[PDB]
Amino acid sequence: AKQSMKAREVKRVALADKYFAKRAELKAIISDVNASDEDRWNAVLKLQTLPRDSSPSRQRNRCRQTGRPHGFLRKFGLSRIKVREAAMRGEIPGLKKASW
Amino acid sequence: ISPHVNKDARDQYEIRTHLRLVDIVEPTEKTVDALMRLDLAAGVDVQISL
Amino acid sequence: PRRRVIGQRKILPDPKFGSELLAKFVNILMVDGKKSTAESIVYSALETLAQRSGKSELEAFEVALENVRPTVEVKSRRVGGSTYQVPVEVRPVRRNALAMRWIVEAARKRGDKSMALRLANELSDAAENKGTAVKKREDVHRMAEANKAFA
Amino acid sequence: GQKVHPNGIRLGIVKPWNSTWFANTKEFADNLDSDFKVRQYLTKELAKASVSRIVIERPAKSIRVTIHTARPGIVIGKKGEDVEKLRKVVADIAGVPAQINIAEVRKPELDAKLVADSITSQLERRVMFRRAMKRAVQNAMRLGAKGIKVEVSGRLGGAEIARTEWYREGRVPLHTLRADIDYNTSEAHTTYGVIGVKVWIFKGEI
RNA sequence: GGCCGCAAGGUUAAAACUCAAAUGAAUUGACGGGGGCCCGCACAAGCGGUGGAGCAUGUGGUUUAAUUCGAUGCAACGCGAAGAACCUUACCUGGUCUUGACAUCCACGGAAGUUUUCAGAGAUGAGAAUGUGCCUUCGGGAACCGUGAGACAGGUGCUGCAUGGCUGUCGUCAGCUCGUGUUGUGAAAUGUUGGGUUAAGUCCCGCAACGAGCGCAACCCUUAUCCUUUGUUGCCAGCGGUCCGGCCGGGAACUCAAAGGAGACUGCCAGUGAUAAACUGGAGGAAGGUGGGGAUGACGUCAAGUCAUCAUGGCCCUUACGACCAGGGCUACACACGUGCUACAAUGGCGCAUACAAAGAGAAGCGACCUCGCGAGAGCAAGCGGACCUCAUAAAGUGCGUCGUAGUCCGGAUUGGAGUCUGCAACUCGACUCCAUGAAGUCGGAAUCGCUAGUAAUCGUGGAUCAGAAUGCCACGGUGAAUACGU
Repeated sequence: AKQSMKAREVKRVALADKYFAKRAELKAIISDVNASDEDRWNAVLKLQTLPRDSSPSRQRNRCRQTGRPHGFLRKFGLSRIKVREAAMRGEIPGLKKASW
Repeated sequence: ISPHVNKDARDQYEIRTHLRLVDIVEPTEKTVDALMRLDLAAGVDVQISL
Repeated sequence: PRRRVIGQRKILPDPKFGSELLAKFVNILMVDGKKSTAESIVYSALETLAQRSGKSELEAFEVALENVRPTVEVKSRRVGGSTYQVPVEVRPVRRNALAMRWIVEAARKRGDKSMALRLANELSDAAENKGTAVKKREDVHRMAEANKAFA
Repeated sequence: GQKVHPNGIRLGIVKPWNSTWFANTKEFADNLDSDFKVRQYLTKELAKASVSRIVIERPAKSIRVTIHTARPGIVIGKKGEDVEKLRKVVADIAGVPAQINIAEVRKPELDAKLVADSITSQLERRVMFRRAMKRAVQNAMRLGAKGIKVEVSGRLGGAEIARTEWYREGRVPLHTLRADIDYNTSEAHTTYGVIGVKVWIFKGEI
């Protein structure tokens, strides 16, 4: 990928770590029943002033060696191509070709 | 296994995990000391419960 | 095939009576791996057919088949650029197979209310020498007779 | 057609792994990334010490790294002054206690990685590729192997049409799973583009 | 032009101009509507589909500000995509920056928590509080935030006809070659052909050949039958307690779990055959002649695919083809094609109520019991990093009623109203629930595809990507056929 995309990813992760607790509090306010019914309106209006990049759902998994946004596996942190390269070189403990 | 189109031509891999369980019925102080003062290989994961 | 010999598969006999012919019939009637339904239909049909003629189910079935078993048929040959019908003899296993197949195909095209009723009607008509099964036998025999010159 | 990787198809039958540790799903990825960075650093730093293999182990909360080399003197240095620096940097990268061991390769002429590295180095200084390949094969068969194969591909000699050539001597049975075959590769960057090298070496059945 | 002939014509016989070749005999291939032998769901014998309808999805074309780029006979078209509402994003319109959003250098001062106005936001301005560590021999500045100048950074921009690495296909076909010797002036040949046999350049016997290599078989995984070890979380024939339930005390026998071993070799019997290699039968045995299923892809062909995973030669732009930001588009619609799902009904639809599996996943996770709602769901809360808890109730099936051949009590497109959940945010453009509406279609022209046994056909179950979004892809079991005379 380009150099700017990984920069975007790092920025997103940082902000999402920074603003975690505030969002949890506001969402507890909005979700909980028997609330004042005006604190609800104020909280809904306030949750949209925090920066957009602070929501965990704006993040996209990428391979840690190249940056590819498609074909990602979670157990290994890499894409299919690099998984196969490492596997044949012998660098993934326990992995081997399977038949049955 | 191809960097572009071809949609057949796949590879299938496997990982296996082996598990064992051992019971000690009447531990003594010397036994617990001996156990806790042991070291084993670097590919074996050991968990001890009282 | 080209260089193969194929053996014969064993077939379990029916549970009510003990005939492999009826088992082959049930097999030829079944669809989509539902053997119990086919067994129900066949047994109901034989029950409703035994009364009409006052004889055992096996005897009625045999009588029905003996009027649809064929003897000669026609194959197609083309070596000189033209298609010729050549008459050949049929062997007993193929006789039985063709008879059952034609019976079932004729039954499926009728217009009664249930499959058991249609099958019983077809079997009775065949015993009486009427219906599409006997018509098919006659047509095949006519076609075989019309081409005796090519034997 | 296409061929299967010899090392990969043989793992678990006659060949050992290069990393031996257990982990769970929340540490697997991070362990792999750390290993990749350690290997990258060491390979860059010891570029002239004839390194062929790095074996990594992770016990307890520590990392221990074994380097296989054919020139231990250059790596160790004057009473360890270089091994110490390596250990410090590796511990900084791994984030835990670190330990380093050195093992010696007796015969460099029967190791696949070093042969390929030598051929690539020669090609970069404008040597004849036929000369390089024939020398490699002759040395291997002289020092006691049971078979060798060498292959070279690219814009050989400055040509405009690419090409591929290979040489062989002895036995190299690739469909036999109990045969002990060593395989590895290397790349050369010339003034006309990339050239690739592959080396197969046979040693006997097990 | 002369000579001859009734004629048709015969005989003697040039030049201008134009090209760099035209030709004989043999050699290795490829091809034949030439011959001979042999194989494969190739035909034949059979069972179920596609081509017609409605919907899902990819492609061509047309349209638009933009509808981002790539794949194109078999061997592109549910293909890169294992999951486009913003992000992803590479495309369009408008607002902005210039040593730069991402690294190395120099020198001028200082670092993170909360909170106020103006912007769609990027981004400008006011404030309040704090003084970190650490040879301070004062030079530490490591750690990390500012501005300033120039070496530089940056490019999903072009060429896969400059390349490395990786992949498709002929083809899981049985072939493809070398050293020494001998033959021919030579290109080359022999070996590798011949008589038998096999799934097989598999094996034997002959022969100017004698030997070796890459392929074929075998060593690797799984499945089916046994005995020896260890028995919790898994198992209950005998024994003995009863609130009936492996519950409780117990037992190590059986299912089962996972480490070591045994077994199948044409090994034994009869016949045929060159006193061979083999072939057709039989005994025992869980299994018989490659027992069934995988992985494993020879020298090479198609300037086959990929500079948009990654790396790289050469070219091109640097206040712009490099940065950042909110809205839109990749989801358009006269039409043409490929791949699928649901049906066109009594071997069936609807209502009651009752047997029998396998393999998997789970801490920003899987969510029992209880209560509330017609329902999707909501509240309060045990257990579980797991042979223990949770996802989790298999369906087709069997038993009893109703419907009686109707565009129907078959089918479930489209559209109106009211809701639930994830997420800052569901207009363009999400999945699901309730009430209502109830379209096409009665088995599909010329063509054309899959399958040889636990196979086709039919019924249910799980996982990867993933906040949410499968009728696709990859895996698991239940019921269970028809036909092979022959080339």
